[PDB]
Amino acid sequence: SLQPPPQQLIVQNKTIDLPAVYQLNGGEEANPHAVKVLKELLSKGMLISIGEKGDKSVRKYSRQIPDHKEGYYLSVNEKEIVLAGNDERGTYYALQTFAQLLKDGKLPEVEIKDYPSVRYRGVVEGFYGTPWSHQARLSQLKFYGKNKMNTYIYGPKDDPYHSAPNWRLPYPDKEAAQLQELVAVANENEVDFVWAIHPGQDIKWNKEDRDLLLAKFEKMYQLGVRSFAVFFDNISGEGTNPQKQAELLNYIDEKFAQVKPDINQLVMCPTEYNKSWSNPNGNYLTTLGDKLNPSIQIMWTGDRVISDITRDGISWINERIKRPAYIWWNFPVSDYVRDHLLLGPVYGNDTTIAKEMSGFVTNPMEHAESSKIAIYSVASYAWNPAKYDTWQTWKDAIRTILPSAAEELECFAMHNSDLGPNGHGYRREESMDIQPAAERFLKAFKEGKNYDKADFETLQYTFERMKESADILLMNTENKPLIVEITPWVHQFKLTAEMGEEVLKMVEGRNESYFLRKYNHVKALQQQMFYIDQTSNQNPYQPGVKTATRVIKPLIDRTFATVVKFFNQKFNAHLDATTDYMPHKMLPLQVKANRVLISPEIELDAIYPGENIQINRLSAGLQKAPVKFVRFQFVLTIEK
Amino acid sequence: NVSLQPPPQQLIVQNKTIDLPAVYQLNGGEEANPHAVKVLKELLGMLISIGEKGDKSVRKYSRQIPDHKEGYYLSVNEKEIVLAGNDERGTYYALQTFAQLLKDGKLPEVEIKDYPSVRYRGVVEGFYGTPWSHQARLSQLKFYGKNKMNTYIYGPKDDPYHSAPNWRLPYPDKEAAQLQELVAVANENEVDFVWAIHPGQDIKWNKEDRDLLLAKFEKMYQLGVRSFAVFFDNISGEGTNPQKQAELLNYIDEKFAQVKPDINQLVMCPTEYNKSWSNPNGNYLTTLGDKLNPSIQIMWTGDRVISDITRDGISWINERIKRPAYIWWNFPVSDYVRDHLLLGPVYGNDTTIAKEMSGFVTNPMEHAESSKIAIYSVASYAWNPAKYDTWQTWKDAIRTILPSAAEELECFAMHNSDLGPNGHGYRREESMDIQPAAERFLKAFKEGKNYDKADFETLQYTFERMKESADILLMNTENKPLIVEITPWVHQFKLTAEMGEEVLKMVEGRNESYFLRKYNHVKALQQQMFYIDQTSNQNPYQPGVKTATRVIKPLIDRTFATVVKFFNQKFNAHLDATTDYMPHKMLPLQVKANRVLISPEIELDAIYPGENIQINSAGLQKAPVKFVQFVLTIEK
Ligand SMILES: CC1=N[C@H]2[C@@H](O1)O[C@](F)(CO)[C@@H](O)[C@@H]2O
Ligand SMILES: CC1=N[C@H]2[C@@H](O1)O[C@](F)(CO)[C@@H](O)[C@@H]2O
Ligand SMILES: [Ca+2]
Ligand SMILES: [Ca+2]
Ligand code: NA
Ligand code: NA
Repeated sequence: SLQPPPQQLIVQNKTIDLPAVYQLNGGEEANPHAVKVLKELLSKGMLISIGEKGDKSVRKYSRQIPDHKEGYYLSVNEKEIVLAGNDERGTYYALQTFAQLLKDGKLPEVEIKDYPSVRYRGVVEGFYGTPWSHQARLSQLKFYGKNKMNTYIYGPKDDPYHSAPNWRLPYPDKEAAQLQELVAVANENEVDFVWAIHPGQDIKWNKEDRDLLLAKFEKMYQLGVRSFAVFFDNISGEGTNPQKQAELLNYIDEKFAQVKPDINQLVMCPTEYNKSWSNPNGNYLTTLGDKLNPSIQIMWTGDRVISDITRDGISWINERIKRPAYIWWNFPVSDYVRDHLLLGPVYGNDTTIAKEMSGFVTNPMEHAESSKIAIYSVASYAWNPAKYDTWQTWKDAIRTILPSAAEELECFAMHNSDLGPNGHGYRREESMDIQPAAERFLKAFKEGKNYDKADFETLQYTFERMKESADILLMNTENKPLIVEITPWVHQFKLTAEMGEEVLKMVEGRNESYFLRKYNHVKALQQQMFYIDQTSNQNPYQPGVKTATRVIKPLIDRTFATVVKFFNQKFNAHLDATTDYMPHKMLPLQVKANRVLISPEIELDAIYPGENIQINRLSAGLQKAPVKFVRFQFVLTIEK
Repeated sequence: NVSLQPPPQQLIVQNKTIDLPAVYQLNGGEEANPHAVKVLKELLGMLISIGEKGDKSVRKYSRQIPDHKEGYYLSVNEKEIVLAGNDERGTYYALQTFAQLLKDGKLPEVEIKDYPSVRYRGVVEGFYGTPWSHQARLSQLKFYGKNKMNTYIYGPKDDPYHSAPNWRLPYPDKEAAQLQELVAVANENEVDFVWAIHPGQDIKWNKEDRDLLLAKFEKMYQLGVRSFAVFFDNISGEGTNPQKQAELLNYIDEKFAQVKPDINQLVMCPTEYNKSWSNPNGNYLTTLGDKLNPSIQIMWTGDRVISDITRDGISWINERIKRPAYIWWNFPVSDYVRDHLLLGPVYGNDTTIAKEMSGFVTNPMEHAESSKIAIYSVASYAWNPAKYDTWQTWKDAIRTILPSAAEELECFAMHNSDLGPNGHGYRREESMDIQPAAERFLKAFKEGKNYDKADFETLQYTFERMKESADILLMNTENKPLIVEITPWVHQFKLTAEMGEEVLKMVEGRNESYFLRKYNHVKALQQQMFYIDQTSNQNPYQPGVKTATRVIKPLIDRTFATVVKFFNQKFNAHLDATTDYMPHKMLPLQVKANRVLISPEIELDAIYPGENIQINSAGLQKAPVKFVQFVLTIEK
């Protein structure tokens, strides 16, 4: 099992032992990064040959080495091992494949000829929210090397030295030193560190700003950076002028990229960066495609801000930019649904269009470890799209990331995949396995027919498995940083499962007293879920923690409200059928941070000092006046 | 169909009820104890007569009023309501009883003659650890009033203005204003605020220290304090001299208590304060008995530091001190088992010995609201010991403290009662309901015999109820302070119940794969419990959080170990059967704060700077350490 799967693989069905005595051939001339991996894997003998084509070590294998950048030939048989790159990166990649072949001190007899289908592959740290930590970025870069991703584009929107206004200023010493270590680690792992700049919100089209931009790039070059990007995404005003962006990019190309001895990628992200944002008959994209120097890459997110790449979609862009688009794929980025983790499989992208793209990069979540699921899958897709297997690669990623609890992580991920409704209109599948038992159960229950015991048991099994998975994940110490990222969702996922269990016990409801016990327990679990949703992940945009939102929570919520109705009809009672706990009383009320709002007479659960009120455009300042009751969008802000 | 706590000495009911009056004439309002009138006026033509023996208002009932301090006569019929105390406190107690009779604007037709069997009843806040907050104390004093406790002895061991060396120093302004408020609220609820001082560890038997002590009592008098105590418990050296203690207390009596216009209680706690800590062949207790002025109370905790009061036990002390002991009952105090909550019923004290005690106070937990279970029960016991009903009063206390979730709190409380092993040798029953089903299930299961299905189901129902109770208590907003206190134990108790369920699924078992899932879930739940035990309640003495320790956890653990053993035999496997999570490898290792020890080679889960090693010492100068009583201290 190899990720990414190689272009060609012949397995012979013999085992070889990794040699106890071995003779290394080419160690002094091969890529030192590759040699390093080899010597770490190891400990007159069997010949091992390592090198790039043209090296004496492997020259005789020239006809086996694919004539492709980053290509390699790998061979293991009873007499020798060959590890031969088309180029230095190819040799390194041969080693990353070799490392996966190796199991319990043993190797299969194999022959591999391999190379990437897409030239640039990797990650753009390009989101809004808390930028990745230094430690997370160091862990990312080694993960990229392992999965043959050759590109990391550094551009966190909330880094003030990447965007406005402090893009003009050189990083302070501490950050500068850390960026320098990132570049060293990137180089060692055969990843191009691409430093991007995002200057467009306040850029002036004059000599001063032009010189300041170049001076900043020069400071980055001194730190070791050899690839560069200028991003004009999500800005307004003069900085959106395509003639001027092209001129600036061409000036960078001619005065910097064609002036330093060793600059690699020069990349730009347009302002009209997906089809829906492209002004019809407006010539923004035709100006870039026509004026931009042919070596400069142009990024593109597809037909929408968030979209999967189609053949019709990529033909539409390429005809305009006159070159193959450099894909900026907006998944698993969650910076517009920050209360959701997006841990499902990578899918939706046409697997036959590798020739139509210059690069394919993924914009990930602010949760770095959790993003490795999709990242590993994108690595797989971009290297060998023709053999890309969505579900197997998802499972492979999970087993790679958390071998000691892969099935528990699979369980958690399967039910934390969808985005919920959103302004981008982008959705993913979730909980599809149990979705037929769910829909069957609910249809039968609601209308008045008997449900199938099997479906009920299926639901029971799932909640049971959810609780097992949550508790095992919380205490897993194999990848602590991943567990730190996901813990709030994990707690919420567990409460979801327990709630499911108690609602199911209500459905059976042996008797009146047992029913009420179950009902009160459920009310308490709803309160607990509210508490997590108000105290975890309290960001300004989508605060809180949602989980299992597509199929499971709605099923539990609907079953609860239905069985409560049935109890009230039967026992002539008046139990509260509401499913989301709300401390305040009044369309449902909502609490977001220090706001209390009616979904587009309120009595708060206490006296708070008020700040202001907004109603639709009406507003009034409250000036800290004590408030418990309010009586007339509809939003109250309070000091909380 | 009336529940009264404490239960009155005498009660006659009629099985007729009368409505509380819309229009009523009040007689005696201006002359009765204002504290009682206020209660009556808040609780609100038909005659209502309120007053003390001697008032014109209660003249008709003078012979019905018991001739006891704090006694009262209370009567309700269709014609009139009578609330007549032998004295001012009595009238107030009449009202506290009246308040409980009142239900939904309705009163039962009743006649009550009542009085306490023990003169002084209440609480000594006399433990080590975090003193009760000011808000907690305000709540307590109000609770004492409702339950006819007339004594609050203030003596937190870790108040530096109470014990050494700063007993000599007057309270700073902030604290003094707080104590002043505590005294006002005490006075309003008919509680004697008794300020104690703990000077004996460094007292000098000279004029300088005697005057500083008297000067401190004078400052407390200016704050409104009118009852006083000197404690000599848990000290060594010259301060343990009984002649000098007696002389000092007598000086306080003669120059201060007998000189002020209105001082009430003067109380001392001896150095020999329980039989085990006394020398039968020494002169200490006989010197106090002979020399101490007869109005001075002497405290006693029983046969041991922690003990219940017996007839033989109190006889032994009374004969030596020449007066009835003022009991200092060491329950529910948990300052020596700080990882446990003690929420069980009050029991074990002889109910026939009221005449042999001048007082009975409870030394509670540092958890003030949680202590109200025992405090309510002590109030009931001390007022009417003849009628003291252990379990009904426990139930009554819980329903009083947490009416919105009484059954849930009962469940939590019944399994959080015992102290576990300790140096004081004091234990309490716990989980007695399910104990026989547990014991049978385990004996059967261990020896390869079939267990009763009913016992298995009893255990399942228990775990299920524990989970309902835990989640409901966590979210309860009726008594937020109680919930704050118990929350870490509530989390640990939920974990316990989940672990039990999963272990029982292992016993049902089904197939290999399902068993393994259950087993892995159990390991995860053990680690979670360890995390709570290492992160919550990290005090220097008994850090962490233990719950359901006497019966429920041992059962879960022993069942886990057994079923793993059988799985290993059946499948030729080597699953780990150990029942507490331990991250360091080695007899169980233990982790307490930054200490790693072998229960009376070690590989830690990481490199740590080492502090020292103790075996039964060598400092480690912060050297990096991963491999090494037997206690390793590290930096954490
Ligand atoms: C090219 C592009 N820039 C924005 C935009 O897409 O949407 C996002 F990708 C998703 O919100 C955002 O993270 C990114 O910074
Ligand atoms: C009279 C007495 N003083 C100590 C002793 O008993 O034990 C305790 F009551 C329990 O350890 C302690 O709280 C108290 O301060
Ligand atoms: Ca070479
Ligand atoms: Ca009077
Ligand atoms: Na103090
Ligand atoms: Na409290």
